[PDB]
Amino acid sequence: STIEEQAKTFLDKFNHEAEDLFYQSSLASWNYNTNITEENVQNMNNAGDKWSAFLKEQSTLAQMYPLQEIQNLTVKLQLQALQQNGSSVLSEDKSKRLNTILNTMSTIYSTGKVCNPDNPQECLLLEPGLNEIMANSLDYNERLWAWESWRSEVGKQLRPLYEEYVVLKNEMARANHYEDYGDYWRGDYEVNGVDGYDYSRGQLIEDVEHTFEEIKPLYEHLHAYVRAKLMNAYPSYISPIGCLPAHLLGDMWGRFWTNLYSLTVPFGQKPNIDVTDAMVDQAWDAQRIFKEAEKFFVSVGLPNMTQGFWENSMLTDPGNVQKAVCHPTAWDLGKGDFRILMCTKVTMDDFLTAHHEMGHIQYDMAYAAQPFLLRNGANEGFHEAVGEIMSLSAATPKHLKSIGLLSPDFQEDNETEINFLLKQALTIVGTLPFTYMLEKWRWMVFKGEIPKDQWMKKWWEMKREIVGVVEPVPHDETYCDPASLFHVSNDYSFIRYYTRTLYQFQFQEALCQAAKHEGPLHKCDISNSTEAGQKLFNMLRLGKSEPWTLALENVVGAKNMNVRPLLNYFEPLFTWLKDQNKNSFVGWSTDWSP
Amino acid sequence: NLCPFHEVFNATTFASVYAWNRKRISNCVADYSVIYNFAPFFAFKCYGVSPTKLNDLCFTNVYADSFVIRGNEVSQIAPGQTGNIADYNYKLPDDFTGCVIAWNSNKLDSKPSGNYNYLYRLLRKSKLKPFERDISTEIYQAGNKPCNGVAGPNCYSPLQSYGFRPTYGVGHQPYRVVVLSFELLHAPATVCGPKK
Ligand SMILES: *[C@@H]1O[C@H](CO)[C@@H](O)[C@H](O)[C@H]1NC(C)=O
Ligand SMILES: *[C@@H]1O[C@H](CO)[C@@H](O)[C@H](O)[C@H]1NC(C)=O
Ligand SMILES: *[C@@H]1O[C@H](CO)[C@@H](O)[C@H](O)[C@H]1NC(C)=O
Ligand SMILES: *[C@@H]1O[C@H](CO)[C@@H](O)[C@H](O)[C@H]1NC(C)=O
Repeated sequence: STIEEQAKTFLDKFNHEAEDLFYQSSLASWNYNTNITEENVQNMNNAGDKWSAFLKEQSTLAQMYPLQEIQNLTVKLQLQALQQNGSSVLSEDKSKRLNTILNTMSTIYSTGKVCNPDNPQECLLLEPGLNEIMANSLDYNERLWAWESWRSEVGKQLRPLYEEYVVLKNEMARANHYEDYGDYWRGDYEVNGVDGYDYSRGQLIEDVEHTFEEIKPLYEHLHAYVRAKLMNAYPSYISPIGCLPAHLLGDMWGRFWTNLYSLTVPFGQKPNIDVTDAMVDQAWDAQRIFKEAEKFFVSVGLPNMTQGFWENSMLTDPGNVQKAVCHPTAWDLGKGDFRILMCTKVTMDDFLTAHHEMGHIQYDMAYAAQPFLLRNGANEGFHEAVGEIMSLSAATPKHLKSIGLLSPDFQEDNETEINFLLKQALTIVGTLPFTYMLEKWRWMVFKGEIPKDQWMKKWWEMKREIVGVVEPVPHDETYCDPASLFHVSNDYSFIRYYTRTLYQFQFQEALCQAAKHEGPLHKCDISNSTEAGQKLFNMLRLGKSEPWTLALENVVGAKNMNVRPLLNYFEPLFTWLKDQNKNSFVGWSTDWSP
Repeated sequence: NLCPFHEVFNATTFASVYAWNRKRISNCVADYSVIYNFAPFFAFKCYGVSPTKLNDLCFTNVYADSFVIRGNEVSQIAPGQTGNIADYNYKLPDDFTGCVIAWNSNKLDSKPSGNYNYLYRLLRKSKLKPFERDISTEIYQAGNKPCNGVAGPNCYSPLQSYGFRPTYGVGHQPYRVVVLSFELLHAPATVCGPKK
């Protein structure tokens, strides 16, 4: 009985009560999310405590089979996933302190309410109020007030906890045989053992920087166009030669530029594409939406879904009788149970999100044959990229005309193409510099080579050079501006949104080439292409067994992120921008002084 | 004389796959039409015997093994398969003149709290042999150190449970399987089909 054989029999008695306990916990979470009561909260607490205790016990009984004495690769990956100490390396007091820090930060961010104007009677909260008044605001003074009000109260509470949180996380990562918490996070895009298909945790930084260097000129042109469009609407607020203000990007943190479309749309006289009217006058419901999504998937070639999916998934809100969060997510409860939880309205955006979550479900069903610890995407961007492939494909005018929402009388022109491409670039390209900036700042902070007394100083000097966003007012060191973000405050990796953007366009170009499609990449339809479906499924059914480097090559032919699929996707928009904004300055000045 | 072809198919409970129930049937009229009463039959493979010519032959003995497995483990109930059921729980010979019948039982079996009464063996020292039954629950020692009885690390009990919740998929739902294995020993046949 070799150590590898012992490892194979442990990870076969794990993969069996893990799956059972994970199904129990997932069912508890699902029934809570569909029915918010106190019994459901207690059931989640019990199931999660049992699952966590089982995971901890299984990890301590796995620390036995040494990795250097194992020659297999699947067993090696399973034991690597199971042997992660996590937060157990810290002392008891330090671990409880870190847990309290995380809980307090999450509660402060979720319950954060700014009441600066007038008396504290009038205060708004995140989803309807603050998001509504930041999304659609035409007042520079009001936008400045809201932005500086959140950045002041929330950041001043976050920073004293944030510094000690960073110290604790760095200590835990160092005890985990890593270099820092940034290295611990980057250790997900790591392949060690496979010849020809391998990766390093610094190679991720190098590749991300190189890809950003490649994408930069398109971002500069888009930024110049956005600045030119914003100056006309906002006189004397944006200098013709300077950078772009922080509070003017629709979102509170300027993550997405999608909401900056009313002041940016070039062809206002030309109406945008929208199928809501025909979709609502054709008597379409959530059942028909998901049936048409599954029709698209089976036309592509992927298998149809289980009968229990329809009878168990919650697709419509059951009135106000019971309370249920309707955030769209795809549930993989375990033993053959796939469910979709979303409040489906009859809208184009809800149709697209249904396609996105249905692609997530298809990915989940693809690798259901893999062992429990290998039932995930190859890296943490593969799932979102796979879903976004179908989300992009289902929104094409050709697919809409074939489906029936778009009348044949509508024609396709370069004007509508440019409109759609500009909206897509505002959604997608506009967030890549911000994501790279945020993750670079977090990596540098966790590295510790930079000092601590100029965190905000370096944050704002990196915002200007990388994103082109200038601080509207000076900020001292008492602020903790990056901690105002959901992922930064709640300890979430953010490079996944940069990686998924490249991966999705890689996949789209590969599948459009495999579908024998001729023409622009943005007018592509993977539907009715069994070859494209099979090519996608080849990578889709691998799960986490094969390295992401090989999984990428199995569908694309490359071995790392490539900007070129993005650039050929956005080439018509790039040419239009270059031809249009030639009379205006491109880029942001480095000599700006407020 | 009508022997329990109905009773083996229509039973309140079915034995686990690791310890299956085998019923020896003899001194009978065939009356195979009783089997076809159940409509939802998920599989009616008939290795070695035509599925319409059963009511013409005579066999010395007929064995009706019955057990409960998953939906995705029904494919392993066949001559020459491999997995965890076909080599540690229920192996059937390469020739296997007989029929395999399986239908879904997500209503009779299964329970929202978890039907843990149906167990299988996930670990055994050696592969099973055609029509062998291993009931012993000793502790499997997986390496280099005696378990010395009930034990925890590198030890590991052998029988694992299924759980069978009714919200499971189709390949994870309980599937009652009845396997008919006709024996053709060179003895006067006691089971025959009716004929005028
Ligand atoms: C949802 O919760 C309510 C709250 O009492 C209760 O009727 C039951 O637990 C659940 N009902 C349904 C229909 O899910
Ligand atoms: C690792 O073990 C599995 C057991 O199912 C086997 O399929 C696989 O081929 C092994 N790896 C290698 C590289 O042989
Ligand atoms: C799935 O789609 C196929 C189309 O090939 C259809 O025949 C089948 O009935 C569908 N099943 C369900 C459960 O929708
Ligand atoms: C796919 O093919 C079917 C049948 O040929 C057709 O009805 C449908 O409109 C096609 N869809 C697309 C997007 O080409």
